[PDB]
Parts: sequence; C-alpha cells; structure tokens
Amino acid sequence: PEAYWNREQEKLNRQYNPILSMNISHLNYCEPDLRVTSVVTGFNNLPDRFKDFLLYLRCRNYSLLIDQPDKCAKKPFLLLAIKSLTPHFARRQAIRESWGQESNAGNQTVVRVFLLGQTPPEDNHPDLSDMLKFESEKHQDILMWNYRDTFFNLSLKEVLFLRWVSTSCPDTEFVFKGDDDVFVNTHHILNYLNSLSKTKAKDLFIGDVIHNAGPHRDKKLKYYIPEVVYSGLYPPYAGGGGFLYSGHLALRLYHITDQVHLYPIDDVYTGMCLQKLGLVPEKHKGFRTFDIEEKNKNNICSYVDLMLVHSRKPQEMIDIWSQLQSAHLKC
Ligand SMILES: *[C@@H]1O[C@H](CO[C@@H]2O[C@@H](C)[C@@H](O)[C@@H](O)[C@@H]2O)[C@@H](O[C@@H]2O[C@H](CO)[C@@H](O[C@@H]3O[C@H](CO[C@H]4O[C@H](CO)[C@@H](O)[C@H](O)[C@@H]4O)[C@@H](O)[C@H](O[C@H]4O[C@H](CO)[C@@H](O)[C@H](O)[C@@H]4O)[C@@H]3O)[C@H](O)[C@H]2NC(C)=O)[C@H](O)[C@H]1NC(C)=O
Ligand SMILES: *[C@@H]1O[C@H](CO)[C@@H](O[C@@H]2O[C@H](CO)[C@@H](O[C@@H]3O[C@H](CO[C@H]4O[C@H](CO)[C@@H](O)[C@H](O)[C@@H]4O)[C@@H](O)[C@H](O[C@H]4O[C@H](CO)[C@@H](O)[C@H](O)[C@@H]4O)[C@@H]3O)[C@H](O)[C@H]2NC(C)=O)[C@H](O)[C@H]1NC(C)=O
Ligand SMILES: *[C@@H]1O[C@H](CO)[C@@H](O[C@@H]2O[C@H](CO)[C@@H](O)[C@H](O)[C@H]2NC(C)=O)[C@H](O)[C@H]1NC(C)=O
Ligand SMILES: O=c1ccn([C@@H]2O[C@H](COP(=O)(O)OP(=O)(O)O)[C@@H](O)[C@H]2O)c(=O)[nH]1
Ligand SMILES: [Cl-]
Ligand SMILES: [Mg+2]
Repeated sequence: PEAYWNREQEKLNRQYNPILSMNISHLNYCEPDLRVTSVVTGFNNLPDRFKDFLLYLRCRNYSLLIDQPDKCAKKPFLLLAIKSLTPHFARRQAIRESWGQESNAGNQTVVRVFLLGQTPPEDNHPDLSDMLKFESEKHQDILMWNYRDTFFNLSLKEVLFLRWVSTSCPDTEFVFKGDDDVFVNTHHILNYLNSLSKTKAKDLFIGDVIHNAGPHRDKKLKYYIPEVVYSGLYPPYAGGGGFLYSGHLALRLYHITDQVHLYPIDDVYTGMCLQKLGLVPEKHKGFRTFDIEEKNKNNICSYVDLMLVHSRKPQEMIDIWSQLQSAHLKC
C-alpha cells in the first residue's frame, strides 16, 4: 500500500502466511529505524509522537522494573488490570477502596494490578519515584515496565500486560482491562460472568464495540492519524474505557501479538489482534463510555445494571460504590 503501517503489516503477513508466498527484527530491534525518515513522505513535519512511534516501532522487549510475581498465587476468577500513570495516586487509591478491592466471595477471587510505564526525568516529569516505591511497598499492586508511558505507547502497555498474563497469571478465568477514570460495577460483572455458559465464556470479549470506524484525519484531534501512516478502515474494536474477556482469549491474544505491528491507538491494536484470531468483539449495552443521562447521574439505581461508566473522579467512584452497597434496598 501507500500508508506506512499498512505496508509494513503486509510484510509481516507474508512472513507468517506461506499462502501469500506467490531483514531486521520487528520485535527486538531497539535502535532508531532510520529508514522511516526516507520512506515516510513528510516525516520531518509530523508531530513528535509520530516520529518516536515510527522510529521505535520494532522494539517491544521491555523489562519489568516493579513486578508482583505472586499476584495470582491463588487462581483468580477475575483479574482487574487498570491502566494508570505515575502521578495518578488519587485515582489508584479510590479504585483500591471502591470497585477495585480484592475479594473472594464464593471462592471467586478478584485480584487487582495497575499497569504503568516510566515517566522519566529527561522528559521533564517531576521525580515521584520515592512516592511510587512507597505506594508499591504498601499496596503490592503496581506493575511497571521500563518504557516511556505515553499515549502512543499504550499498545506497548497492552502487549506487555498480555505477556505478563501468559507468564504470571495464565489461569485467571476472566480479565477486565480498563482505565483509571471509569467507574466499574464489579458486582454486576461477577453476576454476568456467572450467568455465562462455558461455550460463551471461552472466547468472551465484550465492551463498547464500534464497527466501520476510520482514522481521524483532522490534525487538531487527539486521535488524528495521517494518511501517510494508515489507510482504510479500522477493524471492529471495543474502546472508551474498559472491556471484559476470558483468560483463555488473553493467552491467544498474547500469542498473536507478534504478528501485528504496534499501532498508535491501543484499542484499535486489540481489535486488530482479535480480527487476526478470527473473532469479532461483542457490543454490550452495559458499557457507558460517554456517560449516562444527566438527571440519572444522581440516582444510584441508574448504576445497578451497568458494567462501567466513563468518566468519574476519585471522590465520585467512592460515593457511587458506597451507595451501591445498599442499592438492593432502594431499587
Ligand atoms: C470454598 O473453598 C473452601 C476452602 O477454601 C478455604 O476456605 C474459604 C472459605 C476461604 O477462606 C479460602 O481462602 C480457603 O482456602 C471450601 O471449604 C471447605 O469445604 C469442605 C467441604 O464442606 C470442608 O470439608 C469439611 O471438613 C471437615 C473437617 O474434616 C476433617 O476432620 C474430620 C474429623 O471430624 C475428618 O474425618 C476429615 O477427614 C478431616 O480430617 C469435615 O468434618 C467435613 O466432613 C463433612 O462433610 C463431608 C462432605 O459432605 C462428608 O463427606 C463428611 O462425612 C462430613 O459430613 C468436611 O469434609 C472444609 O473444611 C472447608 N475448608 C475450610 C477452610 O473451611 C468451601 O466449601 C468452598 N465453597 C464455598 C461456597 O465456600
Ligand atoms: C515508547 O517507549 C520507548 C521506550 O522507552 C521509547 O523509545 C525510546 O525513545 C527515546 C526517545 O524518546 C530514545 O532516546 C533517544 O535515542 C536517540 C538514539 O540514541 C542512539 O543513537 C545515539 C547517536 O547515535 C547514541 O548516542 C545513543 O547511545 C543510541 O545509540 C538519541 O539520539 C536521543 O538523544 C536525544 O535526547 C537525549 C536525552 O533527551 C539527549 O541527551 C540528546 O542530546 C538528544 O537530544 C534519545 O536519547 C530511546 O533510545 C528509546 N528507547 C528504546 C529502548 O528504544 C519511545 O520513544 C516511546 N514511543 C512513543 C511514541 O512515545
Ligand atoms: C531487545 O533485545 C535486543 C536483542 O537482544 C536488544 O538489542 C541489544 O541491546 C542494545 C540495544 O540496541 C544494544 O546494546 C545491542 O547492540 C543490541 N543489539 C543486539 C543485536 O543485541 C535490546 O537491547 C532489547 N531491548 C530492550 C529494551 O531491552
Ligand atoms: O500515557 C498514558 C496516557 C493514558 N494512560 C491511561 O490510559 C487511560 C486512557 O487515558 P485518557 O482517559 O486520557 O483517554 P480518553 O478517555 O480521553 O480517550 C487513562 O486511564 C490513563 O490513566 C496511560 O496509561 N498512559
Ligand atoms: Cl489522580
Ligand atoms: Mg478517560
């Protein structure tokens, strides 16, 4: 093709599919891929995030700096994996106190990790390392890898997390992967999972799924992707703050990640991997990624049959969760 990502992905396809038959690694090449500055038309005028994405696309072998290797010592029913950034201490603590608390009702173990990269001083971030170490020692729920935690590296955050599931939590029944600014009704999710047949549970992947979306071409927008980077439509994908899937599918997704080049939008990348497995993510009405009706925001009964709501502040998560604990008496 003409777009850089599509062209390189087609090269990967030929490498993994003999039926298409008629030098540097794409997985552990971690020097700058200087060839991109000549083959990508207008490279020098792209925003810095695109330059860095294209230069280091072929590197994904990053190591854990903070690990919790025994997080799944007891086999989880539901692993909560929450994407976060170093300075988001209040968001993480609110989640710990509310919908993300670990629990074991009915022997269905719920365990929690936060997913971080580095916020390094050479990028002008304040040094919060001692505070992060303090939080990690106390709460034992931080996983942190040695890559730059940026918007366009979130598909790295996804691949490295899936790698961690395969190495350190391969027996979890289900995975919820979400953002640290959503409210999640964990009780409703557990009730939903216990209503699933084994057949439906095996390849479960639900969220707020969008079909036939394409890249935004408006250069001002957060999710802007230039025509020189990607052409065509996006596969169906769950986006908007969280999605829910089986541990069995987590392992299959991890295996397939080597065959898909990283993409600047993490939720599109996950949709690409699901597509390569031959699966279609399923839309579920309980994922409210653009909130609920203004007058309903005040009523706790509005939250009882929801799976998640985007977005809520730390104080709102705790207030909602607390009211929810007695919602069966009022709704
Ligand atoms: C959830 O998992 C539970 C186990 O996990 C632990 O507990 C939970 C609550 C969490 O805290 C988790 O973190 C823990 O890891 C599980 O609990 C277990 O359930 C079984 C079955 O009910 C219990 O077995 C009973 O054991 C007692 C003690 O037996 C010993 O002493 C007698 C001497 O009297 C000897 O004969 C025995 O060989 C043992 O050496 C038995 O008295 C009892 O026997 C009766 O029931 C059986 C089964 O019908 C009959 O065959 C007998 O004839 C008796 O009528 C049970 O065998 C076990 O104690 C219990 N563990 C704990 C730690 O409580 C729980 O069932 C899971 N499910 C739910 C919904 O919680
Ligand atoms: C996703 O996350 C990954 C992993 O963290 C990021 O990859 C790193 O990206 C940074 C840039 O942000 C890379 O650092 C840069 O490397 C350049 C190349 O270094 C090589 O070449 C020079 C010269 O030949 C050698 O001296 C050097 O030792 C290496 O062999 C450097 O030229 C850059 O230098 C510039 O910045 C530094 C520090 O700010 C200054 O001192 C310099 O003067 C100059 O201004 C810079 O160091 C880093 O190598 C990447 N790491 C890995 C493991 O690949 C991605 O950027 C990130 N992606 C997105 C989209 O955010
Ligand atoms: C990923 O693995 C590769 C391959 O082992 C590592 O590449 C070496 O590491 C650095 C990065 O360029 C250099 O010192 C070596 O010359 C690299 N080349 C080779 C051939 O090994 C790479 O470092 C790893 N990436 C990370 C982030 O750990
Ligand atoms: O560099 C980043 C930026 C975002 N996030 C996390 O990813 C989620 C998505 O971020 P954001 O809410 O800004 O995206 P949006 O909802 O606006 O699409 C948030 O929970 C952040 O904590 C991250 O982990 N690293
Ligand atoms: Cl915060
Ligand atoms: Mg958000």
